[PDB]
Amino acid sequence: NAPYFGRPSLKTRAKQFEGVSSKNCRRIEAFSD
Amino acid sequence: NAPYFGRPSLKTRAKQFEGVSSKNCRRIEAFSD
Amino acid sequence: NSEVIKDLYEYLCNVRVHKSYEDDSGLWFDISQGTHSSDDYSIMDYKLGFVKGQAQVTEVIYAPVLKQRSTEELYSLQSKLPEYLFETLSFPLSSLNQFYNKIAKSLNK
Amino acid sequence: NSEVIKDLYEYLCNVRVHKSYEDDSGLWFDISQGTHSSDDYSIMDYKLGFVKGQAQVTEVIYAPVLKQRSTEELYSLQSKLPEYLFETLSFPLSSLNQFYNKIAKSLNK
Repeated sequence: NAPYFGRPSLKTRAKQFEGVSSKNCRRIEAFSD
Repeated sequence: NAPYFGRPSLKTRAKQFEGVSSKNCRRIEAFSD
Repeated sequence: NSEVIKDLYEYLCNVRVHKSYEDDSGLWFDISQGTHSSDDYSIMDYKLGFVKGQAQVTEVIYAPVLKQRSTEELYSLQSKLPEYLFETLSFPLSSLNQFYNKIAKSLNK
Repeated sequence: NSEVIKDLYEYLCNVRVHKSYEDDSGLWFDISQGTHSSDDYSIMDYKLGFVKGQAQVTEVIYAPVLKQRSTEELYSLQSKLPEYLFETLSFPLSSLNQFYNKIAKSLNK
């Protein structure tokens, strides 16, 4: 039951990072509200 | 040096809770942006 | 690792959860929100409780922790925050993020 | 205790820091932000890096993690978020909370 009817959580987003490495940036000084 | 010239942090706010117990509420349904 | 991460939540979200415990009424957290001219800081300390209310639905309790704050700090708080944040409140779990954002935006004024 | 607390940061602040590590460029975090009609959710996954830039001042890198998202998810993201959040960015550490709040408000549209 719980895998299917449970409340979704951001914990399961860990999978999104699989295979991505952190090894050219647009520079922004501040972000408005 | 570090106690005096270091960047303040919210970690030192733990002291604010000393002596307060969680043992009559105004009910609000939502908060605007 | 857990402490580097709590430090990041402090700098990203301007909040620190100091501790959590479960007592006779429910699940509780001791929290501070706000930001630290070096004299300019705006911080609220509060307890946040998760309690079973009617029909076992979890309700949120907010209890501000104001006893150790100075009159100068309270005046500043009161000038930034809505008046309801100076008393104990109850609100639905579905409004929790709205609550956080209300304190956050207010403290960041 | 640390996991009950991370769960609370998720429900209070709509963000989860999954892990942190230090590599050859600096201090990194894998992060997801947003909220979960059961089909209506708005979530961004990103890496956030803290790197020594010029003069050893810590700069923040944002690198969105978009490879596994579907075209439907991206369209929805693009309709809610500013265009700059779809590329790697650099910004000052002092703007970190403003950055979080920009993504948060956008995801909550």
